[PDB]
Amino acid sequence: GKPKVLMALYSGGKHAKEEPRLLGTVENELGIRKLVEEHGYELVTTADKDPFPSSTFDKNLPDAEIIITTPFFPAYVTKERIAKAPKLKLCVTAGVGSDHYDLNALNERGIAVLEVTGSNVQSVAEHAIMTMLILLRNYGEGHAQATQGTWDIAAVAKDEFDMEDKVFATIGAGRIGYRILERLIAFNPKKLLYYDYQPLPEEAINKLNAASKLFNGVDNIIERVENLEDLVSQADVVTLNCPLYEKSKGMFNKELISKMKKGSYVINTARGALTDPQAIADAVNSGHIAYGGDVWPVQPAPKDMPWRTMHNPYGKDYGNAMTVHVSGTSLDAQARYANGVKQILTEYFDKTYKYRPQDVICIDGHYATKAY
Ligand SMILES: NC(=O)C1=CN([C@@H]2O[C@H](COP(=O)(O)OP(=O)(O)OC[C@H]3O[C@@H](n4cnc5c(N)ncnc54)[C@H](O)[C@@H]3O)[C@@H](O)[C@H]2O)C=CC1
Repeated sequence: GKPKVLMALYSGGKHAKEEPRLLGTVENELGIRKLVEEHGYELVTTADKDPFPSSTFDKNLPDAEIIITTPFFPAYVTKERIAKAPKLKLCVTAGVGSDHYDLNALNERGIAVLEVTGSNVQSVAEHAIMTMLILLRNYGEGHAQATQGTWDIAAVAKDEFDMEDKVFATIGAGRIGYRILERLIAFNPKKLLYYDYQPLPEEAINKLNAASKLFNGVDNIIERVENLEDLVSQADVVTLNCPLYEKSKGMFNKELISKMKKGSYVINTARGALTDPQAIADAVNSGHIAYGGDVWPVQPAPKDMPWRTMHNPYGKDYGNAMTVHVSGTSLDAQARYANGVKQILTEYFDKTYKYRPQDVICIDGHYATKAY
């Protein structure tokens, strides 16, 4: 009877009653209901996004003009689902990361795909650093020892290392990847390596070196490596900070992992499909690497997903730092991307269409950025 805004968020349950700041939940609807109903649209919000095609999300596709998803609990907007939404015009991401859309299928229909770029770049950077510290310093066994009542110092320390004088390398030096490099300077790394299809800005290189000089009296800390297999070969820690597209899917396979040093570390706070998931679990279970991160290949992750029971040979709490996808949905980030979805909808409803250039991933049938 009215044009539909179709929104898929994660459930809040009792959590939403104890925290009004849980804006990114079904119960609170990002606080866009007043704006949506002010423009005569219907707002439908569900956490029921799986399975295809019997979910509430599927059953509201026919009349969906706007679809809002969130990457931490993403309704996968596939070719099949696009074909059932004949009046779809706009897809908004409550957050950053639009891998859960079939962007080429949306381009063939001339669909606009909008993110809130930057709303969690610092939130993810913190999560990557946190994961680096947790793995290198063996917080897993150190925290375990405290919880299970023991005091086996040697069991913790034997796999406990300092961040200092380690080689850190990022695959991707974008907004997030560079912010990790910044937060690594004061930890005094041996070297900071990076890999990107483009150079780091002139002026970004000097900023990092300026902090290395200031904090640690070391110049030339940042350095570009051109061969991916070289970059991982020299690194103690590698961070994935690139988006998921066809050429990057599966890039972290058995061949690349095994070209890293034993006892190295892999951090992936970007997208889970950047790895070969079984190759990661195998290398963790064999002790070749430690792995941590918050992004998974399919979200929600199956309960028998190998990453949930990954652990180095030393024990269950070694080399494992998985969390569910939460880094970009911190309470502070939720306020940012809730407001960014509101800005995007206001521009669309008022037919002004003067979206922030960074927010646009796809528009008028062309990928309007190199952010894939
Ligand atoms: N875990 C979370 O909560 C979130 C995760 N992400 C994910 O991480 C990605 C990082 O994006 P941002 O840094 O925010 O934006 P961005 O605009 O800087 O995009 C990432 C950058 O990485 C580089 N890059 C792209 N493809 C690459 C490849 N195949 N290999 C190496 N480098 C490559 C490019 O410089 C690109 O601009 C997002 O696209 C998203 O998939 C980002 C936001 C939230």
